[PDB]
Amino acid sequence: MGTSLTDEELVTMSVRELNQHLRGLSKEEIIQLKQRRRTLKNRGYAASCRVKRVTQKEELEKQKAELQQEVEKLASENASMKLELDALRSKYE
Amino acid sequence: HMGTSLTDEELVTMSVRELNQHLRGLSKEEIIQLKQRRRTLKNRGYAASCRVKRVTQKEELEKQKAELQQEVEKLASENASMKLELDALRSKY
DNA sequence: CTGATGAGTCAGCAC
DNA sequence: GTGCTGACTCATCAG
Ligand SMILES: [Mg+2]
Repeated sequence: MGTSLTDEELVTMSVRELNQHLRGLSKEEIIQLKQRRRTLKNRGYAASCRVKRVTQKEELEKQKAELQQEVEKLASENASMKLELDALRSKYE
Repeated sequence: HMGTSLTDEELVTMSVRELNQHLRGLSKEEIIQLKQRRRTLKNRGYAASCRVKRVTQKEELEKQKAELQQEVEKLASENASMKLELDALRSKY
C-alpha cells in the first residue's frame, strides 16, 4: 500500500491494485477516490480525442494532396493524348 | 432584499442598451453575476460555433476529395478515348 | 470587450 | 470498468 497517491499514479495502476491501497477508508473515501481516478482517466481520453481529431484531419489533407497529384498528370497526360493524336490526323492529307 | 429574474436566451440575445436598462435597481454584486452569466452564455455560443465550424470544414474536405475521385474518373474514362484514337488512327502510318 | 479555441470536467452512449 | 465524444466552462489570447 503506502499513503496518498499522486495523479501520475492513481491513473496508471490497475483496478484490483486499487482495492489494495483502498482497504480502510470510509464508504465515501472508497468511491470519491475511484472518482478522482475516472476523472484523471477522462482527462487523458480527452487528450487522445483532441489529437485523433487533428490526425484524422491530417489524413484527409494528405489524401487530398495526393488525390490531386494524380488528377494533375492525368489532365496533362490526356492533354498529350490529344496533341499528338491531332497531328496523326493532320498528317492525313 | 431584491432582483428581477431573466432567462438564458433573453440575457444572451438581449442588446447592450436593453441590458443596461435591466440593470437599474440591481445591486452591484447582482450586476456582476448578471454580466458574468451573460459572458458565460456568450462563450457557450462561441463554443458551439466552434464545434460547427469543425464539422463544416471536415465535410468540405471530403466534398473536395469527392470532386477529385469523381474528377480522376471523368479523366480515367477520357483515358478510354485513347484506345480508339491510338489504334484506329495509328495503323495508318 | 467580443470572438475563438486548447484543456479539462461531465454526462451519456457503446462495448 | 473502459474508452470516446458532444456540450459546457474556463482561462487566455488576438483584434
Ligand atoms: Mg461542466
